[PDB]
Amino acid sequence: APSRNGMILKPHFHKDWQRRVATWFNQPARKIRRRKARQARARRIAPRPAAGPIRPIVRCPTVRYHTKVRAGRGFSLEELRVAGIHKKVARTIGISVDPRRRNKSTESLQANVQRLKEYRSKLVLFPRKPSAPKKGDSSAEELKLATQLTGPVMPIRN
Amino acid sequence: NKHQIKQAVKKLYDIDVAKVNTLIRPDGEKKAYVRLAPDYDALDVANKIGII
Amino acid sequence: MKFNPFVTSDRSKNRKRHFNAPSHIRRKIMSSPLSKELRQKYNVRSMPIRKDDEVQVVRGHYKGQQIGKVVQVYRKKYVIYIERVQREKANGTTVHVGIHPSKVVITRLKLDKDRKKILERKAKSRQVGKEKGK
Amino acid sequence: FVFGPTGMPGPTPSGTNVGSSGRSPSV
Amino acid sequence: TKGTSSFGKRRNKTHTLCRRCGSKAYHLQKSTCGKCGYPAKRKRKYNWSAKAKRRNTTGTGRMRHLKIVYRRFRHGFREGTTPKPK
Amino acid sequence: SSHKTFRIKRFLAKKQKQNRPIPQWIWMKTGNKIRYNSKRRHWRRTKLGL
Amino acid sequence: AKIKARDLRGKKKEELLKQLDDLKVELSQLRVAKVTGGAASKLSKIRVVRKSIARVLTVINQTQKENLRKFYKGKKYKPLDLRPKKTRAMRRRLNKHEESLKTKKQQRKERLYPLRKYAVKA
RNA sequence: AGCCUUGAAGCCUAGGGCGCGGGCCCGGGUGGAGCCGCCGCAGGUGCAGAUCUUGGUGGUAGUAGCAAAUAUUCAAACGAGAACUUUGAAGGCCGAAGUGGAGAAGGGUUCCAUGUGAACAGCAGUUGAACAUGGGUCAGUCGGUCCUGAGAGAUGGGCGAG
RNA sequence: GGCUAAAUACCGGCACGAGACCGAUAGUCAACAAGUACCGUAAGGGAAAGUUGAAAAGAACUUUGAAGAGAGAGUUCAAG
RNA sequence: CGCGACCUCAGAUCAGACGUGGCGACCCGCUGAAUUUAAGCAUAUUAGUCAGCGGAGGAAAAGAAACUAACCAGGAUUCCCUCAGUAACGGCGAGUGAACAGGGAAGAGCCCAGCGCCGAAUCCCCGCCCCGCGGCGGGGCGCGGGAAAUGUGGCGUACGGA
RNA sequence: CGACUCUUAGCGGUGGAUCACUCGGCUCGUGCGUCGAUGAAGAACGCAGCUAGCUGCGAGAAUUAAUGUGAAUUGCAGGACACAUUGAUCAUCGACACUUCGAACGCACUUGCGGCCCCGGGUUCCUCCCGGGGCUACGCCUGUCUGAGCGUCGCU
Ligand SMILES: [Mg+2]
Ligand SMILES: [Mg+2]
Ligand SMILES: [Mg+2]
Ligand SMILES: [Mg+2]
Ligand SMILES: [Mg+2]
Ligand SMILES: [Mg+2]
Ligand SMILES: [Mg+2]
Ligand SMILES: [Mg+2]
Ligand SMILES: [Mg+2]
Ligand SMILES: [Mg+2]
Ligand SMILES: [Mg+2]
Ligand SMILES: [Mg+2]
Ligand SMILES: [Mg+2]
Ligand SMILES: [Mg+2]
Ligand SMILES: [Mg+2]
Ligand SMILES: [Mg+2]
Ligand SMILES: [Mg+2]
Ligand SMILES: [Mg+2]
Ligand SMILES: [Mg+2]
Ligand SMILES: [Mg+2]
Ligand SMILES: [Mg+2]
Ligand SMILES: [Mg+2]
Ligand SMILES: [Mg+2]
Ligand SMILES: [Mg+2]
Ligand SMILES: [Mg+2]
Ligand SMILES: [Mg+2]
Ligand SMILES: [Mg+2]
Ligand SMILES: [Mg+2]
Ligand SMILES: [Mg+2]
Ligand SMILES: [Mg+2]
Ligand SMILES: [Mg+2]
Ligand SMILES: [Mg+2]
Ligand SMILES: [Mg+2]
Ligand SMILES: [Mg+2]
Ligand SMILES: [Mg+2]
Ligand SMILES: [Mg+2]
Ligand SMILES: [Mg+2]
Ligand SMILES: [Mg+2]
Ligand SMILES: [Mg+2]
Ligand SMILES: [Mg+2]
Ligand SMILES: [Mg+2]
Ligand SMILES: [Mg+2]
Ligand SMILES: [Mg+2]
Ligand SMILES: [Mg+2]
Ligand SMILES: [Mg+2]
Ligand SMILES: [Zn+2]
Repeated sequence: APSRNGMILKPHFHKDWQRRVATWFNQPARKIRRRKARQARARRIAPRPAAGPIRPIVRCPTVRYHTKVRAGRGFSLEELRVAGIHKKVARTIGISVDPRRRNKSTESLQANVQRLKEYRSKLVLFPRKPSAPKKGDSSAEELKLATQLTGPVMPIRN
Repeated sequence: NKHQIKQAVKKLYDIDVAKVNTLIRPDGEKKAYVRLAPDYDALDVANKIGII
Repeated sequence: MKFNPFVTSDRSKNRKRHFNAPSHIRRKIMSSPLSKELRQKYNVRSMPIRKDDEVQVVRGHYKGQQIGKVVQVYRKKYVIYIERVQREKANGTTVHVGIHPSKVVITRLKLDKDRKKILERKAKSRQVGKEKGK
Repeated sequence: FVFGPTGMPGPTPSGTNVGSSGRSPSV
Repeated sequence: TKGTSSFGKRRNKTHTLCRRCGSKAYHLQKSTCGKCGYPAKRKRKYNWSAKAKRRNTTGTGRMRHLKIVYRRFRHGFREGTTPKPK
Repeated sequence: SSHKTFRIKRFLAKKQKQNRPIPQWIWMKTGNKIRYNSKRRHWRRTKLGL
Repeated sequence: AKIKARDLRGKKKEELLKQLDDLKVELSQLRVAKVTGGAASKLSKIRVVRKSIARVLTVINQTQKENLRKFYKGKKYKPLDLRPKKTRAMRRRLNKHEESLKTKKQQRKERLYPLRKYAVKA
């Protein structure tokens, strides 16, 4: 029975909801599991960036958000072809590649090309054969001053 | 069997056997009455093996 | 405090791992201190008590300066029986009164080919800790 | 040498019988 | 007559000891067990008896092969080896 | 009856050998609680199932 | 005399089965002493001889099994007893070579595009 | 810088008191190892009932009762002990559709011997189908085993999410 | 038409650690020879039951009585 | 008539393998209520839930768009916060009820048929040789046997490819 | 005075509350995350010097071998054990072994009937009889072997 004055509130508790209750008592016990496997990964990839492959710069849909800029999934094969990076060798120097992306504009295509140049210039490459340098490979003076970068690589700032 | 018994007293004790009559006790074990050949003397083959 | 996350600070688990301990562990549990005459000789503070050792009781009704031979180690009761610590039953026969190994000090070990290994082990691991400190 | 006693079990009886023979019809 | 009188006629049994589950539930006429459905390949068990399961489960018996598989597991089921001899 | 089977004569034999009292030397043991045998059976009162 | 399993491994199959066929007669004479009534010195020897027979039959089955898995050491099919017995699902896996097998298309991808080791400047 | 084996909790108390009360503090006893005051915190937190739940105990009450089927008596023995056991002598019943002598289903050691007198055998027992010790069921011909009966039940096939 | 780890779930299993939880009518039905004893033809139902003492030192011996039972004596800091 | 192919189909205690049953907290595929709520009740609700059946793994399932969007566009799946008690459904009563975007945990892609190109360039099996030998493989021989042209292997798959 | 009855106290009984203990539960979290025709889970029956239950095990039966440990097990006997030509007891456990029913597998479920092959007694291959071992379930895959067809053909 309703009281004098209040809300007409509909509680969604007409199913056997006590059976499917999900308690978060393992939330602190999984934050440590994720952090542990995040440093087992940041130790498995020794000098490679800890966050992973570099992500592109990406507008958002939906006029609610079409003025912020974001970090996409990969660099469209158009932006890789403009930057001159084979789509099957990009994934081996930590460049993200998804083929699904189109490029309708140009102000963003050139932003991601300038982004690949700014990454393929900061990239310290180690020689495939350790005891013998190669042609497209950073010289031994860098490799000794090559560290593991934390956080996202070339972070995206509005 | 009565055959295995006959042929297993004629190996452990070397005594020819007349007949064998088995029965399973309420305890569970199978008692066996072995009757020796006419010339062989039970009292004197139990004397040997110990029971007397 | 103890920081090892795998050791049990619980009470009932140590009171259960104690009483349901296997015999060879009850041998270590039934250790006993060495007398200060064998301590400055071997550099060893305690030893798992064996059968034929000479011992002297320090706590209880039978505490004194009398030394006795350990007659038997009743490791299931967590007790030992010494030569002349006993009692008279009602009828007259005598029984050995059990003493806990921790309340009794050893004055002459029964050196085997193994109690020598255990002694030189303890002494070794003790000098390694002295060099670890000094 | 202290001898011992003895012990015998038996099913536990449950009281559920109801004859309900009595009838009091009064309409 | 439906009671004490007709309780004497009980002389021929319906069930006997099942050979798969050792329970006295083998219907001699229907030739099947009421406890496990013996002639059927699959052991019968229903969720609507949460308690009848706990009386027949992998822990209730000897586990004469599982209590050793649970021990050979702590070493990846090593085989054909022995400790180094004295 | 007297027309038993083997599986039944054998099960009765087991039920005969389980029907004896605890040995008296067994509650002078150390870790002991068994005062007597409580799993006993009398042929008159309890009827062995079957 | 304490029959240890060490000095049983050099003896021969029939120099073992003669010991077995002597221990079984010592059992039969002890299971007879038990029923006729005998000294505890004899009664307590039953646990000693039942375990001496256990040691003998153990060395017999161990030498026989070693000889068997030597006879089938290099053969292809061997008795299901000598085959390595692990869990059923562990015996129904793929070999380490079938696991370590690669198609010629992936032996070419792995070759033409290896995972390069690198770093980035911060 | 609380109390405690120079005696904690608990319980008992014709002892001294406090508070309107909920309650509390002292003394004596018993007991044998833990316990409390304050400021906050938390709750499965206060019982007279619910034909409440579990356990224990009363009046009823030394009362109802120990009354279906004719019946017991004498002497002796064993024994601490005899209406009830055992022997013998009487008298009686069942009266071959039996209170006799054997089996099926069912029981499962109830069978037999010795001992015991705690519990049980609705009095008693020197006795028992009780208890404790040990024994005991022997097959070519007696049955099972075999065959089919009413009927049950695979394969083939069919159906079926299974 | 097909394959594919990670983030994700886990009142079963093995091995663990903990608690502002309960403390033997509570907490699991089960602290104990518990899915045991017992009931039911079956499907199933299903308990009650922890504590001598530091150590058995668990009362020798005398005595009445057939015995259970007592009266002394002794063990223990204590048989209150 | 016989002979020899091929197709279709049987028989083996033929040589060598494989399945079956258990567990079931979690997971996958189906089957599927009625208590109850609506102050009655029949659609709705309970609920695609309980029961029932089948199948697994240490995770399963899903998964690299026949997608979301309508932007200056995003870009596999799974998970959390939020969207949201919202849009919507509903005797528009009781009640039921998502997704997109956005911030995060994680982060990885690929492979066939087909269309063509290559002397089937491919695969399984037995015998012998040497090794390896306790997850049955490596290399060599066999005018040794088969599978396969009713299509095996290599290149190649929508990001185009030859 | 006496009996009986009521009340209070003392002690004594019936009963086992209270308190104090706790090798048990409940809940949370972590790591792994493994059964089976090479016979699983479960059941049955057996095994101890004295043993009923629990527990352990399977005719090698409260356990064998190996390794670690290094002197006990214990309720009583007895028995090992220079403690080093050698190892009591525990724990570990990788070697060996593991009765009958059970998916349960020769056919049935009484524990009943078989068939085949190879050994040993019987015989002297004479089949008989007895004992021992190995085989003989259903579906299904690859190949082998033997076959069916007025299926499609080719040649005699
Ligand atoms: Mg109101
Ligand atoms: Mg209001
Ligand atoms: Mg019928
Ligand atoms: Mg099932
Ligand atoms: Mg009856
Ligand atoms: Mg390909
Ligand atoms: Mg009062
Ligand atoms: Mg509470
Ligand atoms: Mg009350
Ligand atoms: Mg009267
Ligand atoms: Mg008669
Ligand atoms: Mg008669
Ligand atoms: Mg009689
Ligand atoms: Mg009476
Ligand atoms: Mg005759
Ligand atoms: Mg049918
Ligand atoms: Mg998939
Ligand atoms: Mg903590
Ligand atoms: Mg209780
Ligand atoms: Mg209590
Ligand atoms: Mg309880
Ligand atoms: Mg109680
Ligand atoms: Mg008490
Ligand atoms: Mg006291
Ligand atoms: Mg075959
Ligand atoms: Mg309604
Ligand atoms: Mg209503
Ligand atoms: Mg209604
Ligand atoms: Mg409806
Ligand atoms: Mg369900
Ligand atoms: Mg399955
Ligand atoms: Mg698995
Ligand atoms: Mg998957
Ligand atoms: Mg999405
Ligand atoms: Mg809102
Ligand atoms: Mg719905
Ligand atoms: Mg989204
Ligand atoms: Mg991230
Ligand atoms: Mg092709
Ligand atoms: Mg695609
Ligand atoms: Mg009074
Ligand atoms: Mg036994
Ligand atoms: Mg050994
Ligand atoms: Mg050893
Ligand atoms: Mg039959
Ligand atoms: Zn059954």
